[PDB]
Amino acid sequence: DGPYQPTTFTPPTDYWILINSNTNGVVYESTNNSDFWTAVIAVEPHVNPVDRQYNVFGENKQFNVRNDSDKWKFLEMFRGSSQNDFYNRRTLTSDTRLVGILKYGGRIWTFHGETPRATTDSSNTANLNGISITIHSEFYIIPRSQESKCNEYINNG
Repeated sequence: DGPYQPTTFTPPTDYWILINSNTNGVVYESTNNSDFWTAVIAVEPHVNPVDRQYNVFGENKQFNVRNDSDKWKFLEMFRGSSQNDFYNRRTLTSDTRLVGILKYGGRIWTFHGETPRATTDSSNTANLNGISITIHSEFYIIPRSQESKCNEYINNG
């Protein structure tokens, strides 16, 4: 199901959005503008610590990023309110360059840790239905029931 072109939309619940990251910089921005902000930054293999400027949620933010590994690093930058600083809540370390997000059961699910054993983690929100996403790369959509397939793709391509 896809690829779909980069766009902004409100994901329906119960579908994995699988994003084929094709450059460094911002992969997706997701917010409900109340208690949930996540931006994922892609950091290429083998770069020293650098202060890079990223356009996240309509603001230029300076993030210190680094990657000493042969894999891409997809940093989840999270804040729980509009006036809080972003922090690197989770990282996905990946040779596949695939990033996943799911709305299900009052929660946002993503993949974190290091391929080929990246696993799902959940963030709670009081407004799941209000979460929309701006996706910067081509993406695919997999039904939650096919998560076994989604895990496979995240971890093996």
